[PDB]
Amino acid sequence: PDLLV
Amino acid sequence: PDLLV
Amino acid sequence: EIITVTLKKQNGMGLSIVAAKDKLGIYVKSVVKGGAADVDGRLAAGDQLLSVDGRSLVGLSQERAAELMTRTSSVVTLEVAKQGAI
Amino acid sequence: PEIITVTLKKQNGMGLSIVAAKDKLGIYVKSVVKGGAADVDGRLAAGDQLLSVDGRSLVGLSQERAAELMTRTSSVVTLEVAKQGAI
Repeated sequence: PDLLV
Repeated sequence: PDLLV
Repeated sequence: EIITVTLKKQNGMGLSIVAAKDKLGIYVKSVVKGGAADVDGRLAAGDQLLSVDGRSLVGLSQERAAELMTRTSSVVTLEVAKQGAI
Repeated sequence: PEIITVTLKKQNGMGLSIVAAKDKLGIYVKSVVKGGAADVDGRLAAGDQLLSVDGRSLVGLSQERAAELMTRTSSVVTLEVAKQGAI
């Protein structure tokens, strides 16, 4: 699980 | 390389 | 070890483009994983980008197309020919 | 060929893929997005720990909470970074 910022 | 838009 | 980095945010559709040939055409070389075009799911490698916000992308270089596709607002409208090689 | 009209809202940001890991949680750079603001700046790299955003600590919080704080920001954001935070 990863996010883009 | 790449040309990114 | 501990540095201070200040960043100015930037825009992008998440598309790698190439120009190819009676006139030039702008094609999707690659769709960037996780980018706006990838999350939208409609664009794919091989598609031709016919225009940006009503302005034609035919008969111009990669760099000129990039200049036009980056000088726009947060939301951009593309006309696309699915698998542009006819 | 099939001719369709695709409208996209560009992803506006720093160009950083983040992950939360542990002891308190910590926010780490999983990947630096090619061509993004962090890549053009050249200082950030995968494995670095983002210690804070504009004076607000990024320690002890989830990926989503860090993303809420890092996107809430104005066009220009200031990060405190621990180079290769896996120390």
